[PDB]
Amino acid sequence: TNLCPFGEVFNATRFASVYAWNRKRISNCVADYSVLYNSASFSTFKCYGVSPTKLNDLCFTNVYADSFVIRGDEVRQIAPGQTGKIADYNYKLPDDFTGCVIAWNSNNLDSKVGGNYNYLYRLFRKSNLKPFERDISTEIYQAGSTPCNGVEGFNCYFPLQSYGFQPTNGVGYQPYRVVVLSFELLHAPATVCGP
Amino acid sequence: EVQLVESGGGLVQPGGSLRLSCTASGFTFSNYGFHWVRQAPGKGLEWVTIISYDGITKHYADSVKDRFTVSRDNSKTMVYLQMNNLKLDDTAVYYCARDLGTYDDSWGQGVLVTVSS
Amino acid sequence: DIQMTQSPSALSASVGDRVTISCRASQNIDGFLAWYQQKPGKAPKLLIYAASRLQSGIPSRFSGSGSGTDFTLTISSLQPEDFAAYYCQQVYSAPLTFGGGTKVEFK
Repeated sequence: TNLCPFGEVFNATRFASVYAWNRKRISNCVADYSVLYNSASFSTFKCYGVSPTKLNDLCFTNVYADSFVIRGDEVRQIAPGQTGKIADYNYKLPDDFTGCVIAWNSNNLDSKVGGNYNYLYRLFRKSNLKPFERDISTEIYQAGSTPCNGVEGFNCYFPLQSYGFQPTNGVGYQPYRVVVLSFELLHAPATVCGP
Repeated sequence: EVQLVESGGGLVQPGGSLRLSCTASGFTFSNYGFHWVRQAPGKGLEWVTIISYDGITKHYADSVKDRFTVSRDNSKTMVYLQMNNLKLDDTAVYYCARDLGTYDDSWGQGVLVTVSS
Repeated sequence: DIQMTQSPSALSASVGDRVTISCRASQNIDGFLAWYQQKPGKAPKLLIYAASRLQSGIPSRFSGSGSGTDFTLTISSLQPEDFAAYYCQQVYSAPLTFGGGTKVEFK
């Protein structure tokens, strides 16, 4: 009567950074997705290619849970075929993606007076990220023609910029915990069906 | 293991100046903001000041505002609570904390500061 | 400024009893409340954060509830170790303010 560890993913004390997003493989277990929908504490529960209600019957071979914290504004960017700073350089969702994006406000969890430095979204990248590709590099960004040489300088900028998370910040700038569930339907064991 | 140790607490005269240095170890000092809390003898807790991770932002409670200055050195991993115009009321055990009331919360043992004439 | 009122300060109970400690914020602080337990001559230990989230390494008996201006701390079963001062501190505002203090005492 194996049960999928959704509680570990959803109720983790600290979520990972959006640039350094955490991917957890879920397999060989029964998952009650409907229980998550019934709680309804999530501001965003958008499912693409599948219906959020009644998806128990469908059987999924490979389920991946991706966890990161972003601003309220960026939640729209976490969708297929969306363009944004977060989409281009931090987390990319494929155009043909089938799965559910779950986001809830975590203002009371991920905020500190004077700002929290942990989240650190990527601000500069040479090229747009490929879908489901993670970059953790801290190499200096050569905006200028002159080489940085590995040191901060005029026209050379650190790639990662820290989100300033404050309790007083507006809902758009407030932290949001986002879990993206990726479902694969193929000819395979389909162990994590979750009826 | 995150460790905070308070030093520099000692006997002082009223109107004297004392500085308390909060040594930190086991974590990245720059990433986390720091707080100072004082418990007066036979009294409840009283938050004193905050210094942000960047260090530009500093906030002080009125009872110590314009008399206490909070500073930090990232290289030395020490937070300094400069105290000036000390008073008999100021006498307390001063605790240095990291990110109060959050998952990153940590507390030092505390150092007793005594103001006596 | 935000002001925290912690009642009942003089609460007493025997071992195994259910204890409740109520903290009231003067103005809305969302879920930004923390609960601390201070034993005599010891640094405060953070039992609860974010109003209801238990800190790691804290016993499960401690629990928190409430949002907005009203909050509560509940101990399901009292223990000898639990007989200590309890404090509620808001973290929403830039100047943090602690509560008065509640001393759970053996009956």
